[PDB]
Amino acid sequence: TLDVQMGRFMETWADMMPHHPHWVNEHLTILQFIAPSNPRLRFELNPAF
Amino acid sequence: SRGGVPMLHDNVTESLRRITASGGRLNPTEPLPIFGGLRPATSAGIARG
Repeated sequence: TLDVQMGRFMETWADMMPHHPHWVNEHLTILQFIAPSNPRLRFELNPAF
Repeated sequence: SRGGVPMLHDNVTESLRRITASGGRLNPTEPLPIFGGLRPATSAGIARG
């Protein structure tokens, strides 16, 4: 309906998340996604897909 | 290389060479054994500096 599975909503967003943020990257100037050797890039890809 | 003393905070400065070593070619390791002369992995052969 929207009162229960609801806001007790975060709890079962802790079968879940405190590992902070990976492509979370959205704030600085030109370089911590254009320098040389990193875990999270094999994803944000194509002009297809 | 070694010589220091133990242990009542770790895994977040574990967020500090897993979150430190910045701005150039190649960056380091996770699990921490002890006490050696330390020949390891593969790096690079020569074009500028």
